Amino acid sequence: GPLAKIWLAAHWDKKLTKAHVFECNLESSVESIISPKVKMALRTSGHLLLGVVRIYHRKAKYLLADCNEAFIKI
Amino acid sequence: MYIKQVIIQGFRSYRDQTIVDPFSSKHNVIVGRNGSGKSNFFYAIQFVLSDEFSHLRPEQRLALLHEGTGPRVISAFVEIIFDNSDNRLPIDKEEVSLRRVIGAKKDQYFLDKKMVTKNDVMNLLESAGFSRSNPYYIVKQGKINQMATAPDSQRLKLLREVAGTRVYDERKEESISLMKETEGKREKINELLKYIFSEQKEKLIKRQEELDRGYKSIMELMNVLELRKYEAIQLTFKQVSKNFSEVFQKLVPGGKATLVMKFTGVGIRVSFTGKQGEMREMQQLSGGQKSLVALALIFAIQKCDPAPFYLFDQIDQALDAQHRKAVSDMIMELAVHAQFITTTFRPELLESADKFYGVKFRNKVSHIDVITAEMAKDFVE
Ligand SMILES: Nc1ncnc2c1ncn2[C@@H]1O[C@H](COP(=O)(O)OP(=O)(O)OP(O)(O)=S)[C@@H](O)[C@H]1O
Ligand SMILES: [Mg+2]
Repeated sequence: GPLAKIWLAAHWDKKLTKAHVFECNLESSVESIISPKVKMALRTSGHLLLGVVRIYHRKAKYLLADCNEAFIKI
Repeated sequence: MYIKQVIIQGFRSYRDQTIVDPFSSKHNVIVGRNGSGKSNFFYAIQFVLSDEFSHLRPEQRLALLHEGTGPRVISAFVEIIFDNSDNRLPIDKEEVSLRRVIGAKKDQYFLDKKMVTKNDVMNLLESAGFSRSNPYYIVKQGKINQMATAPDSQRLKLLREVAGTRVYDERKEESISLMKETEGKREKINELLKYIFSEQKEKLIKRQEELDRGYKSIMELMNVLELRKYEAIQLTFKQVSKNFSEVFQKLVPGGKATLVMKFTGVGIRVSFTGKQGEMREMQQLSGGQKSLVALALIFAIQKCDPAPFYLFDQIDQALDAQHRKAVSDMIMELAVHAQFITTTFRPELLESADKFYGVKFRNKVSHIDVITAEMAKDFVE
């Protein structure tokens, strides 16, 4: 599921490429952490939070790249 | 994820290369005399995996190096080969090899024959659900009877750590700082948007719009996590308590046990005689009874944060035959969902076991060899 990709971005951000970073919907990712499924201990929730912010961070950096190359091309 | 194979060399009594026959995914039991090499095997696994061995000063490193007459050793390594059928390890291999090499001036991990930091290793292990937090994957008799005799204050400290509040706080501080690191990049794209091939503008502004909704969702997430951080200790208490009572009733059929708060500490009240308001405080139980109850609590906590394998070094030492059989029956049940590697001197755990290993100390070194159920039972009696 999507919590799995979040789990990967928390601990092993290497095996995570642009394709997951762009495909990922943070709003639904976050929503599946907030709302049930199998209820999580606080420790796992903290990992998933760091994973969500990790992807948010990558999404922001990728947008920074496609900008600093489209403002240098036009 | 389970331990498929262990290779040891130069490590305490395992002076010479020691290639242990592949383990069962269920319950492996190891037998041998005092001084044969059983705890040394478990220390070899902990040397690779346990957070507490991750940093060592020279004085502790050389205590790991084999010492004795004959060939002097200068380096040691332990290698664990993980079976990765369930794909819990974020590496696309059926088998994952993790090796730690120790010398007086060297200390290096090799993940699948390639160098990795200590941080790589502990991140890898948490990826697969094997925390540097919950340190109950490995249990020792000294851990059990230390828990048998611990005060109520110790048990509350224990409960805090399984609640996870400390690491949650570290992840949040990590998250927030990384949030600040994006607010500067978000500023150098939103301010940078002034300039703007007409379609790519709308497609990029779509993605700016996406970072704006995600910022809001992240802020929402941080609120719900900060509110449950203050419910964690009470919620895990509730969870471990229920687990503890169910475990004890499986161990001691008509018995009853509960945890009680006080927040100052966590007490235990127990009745072996059968829910008859015969609730004794932990400290007034017998020696064996404290050790069974300590074990039930460990089993309850392992249930709050399960691991793919368990190492038990002499857990039934203080236990009589009735309570040993109960521990064995429980282990047989748990061993269908998790790997077990145990050592014992009594026959009850042997009934629970799918593979048997014998440890011998001969010619100044330890040896570990596959044996039969008959030989294990014969040794034990
Ligand atoms: N650095 C070392 N070099 C050589 N031998 C060691 C070293 N450290 C410990 N030993 C010895 O290795 C032998 C086996 O130790 P252990 O594995 O701890 O024994 P054991 O099978 O657990 O026996 P118990 O705990 O009495 S049932 C002991 O005699 C130790 O004194
Ligand atoms: Mg021992």
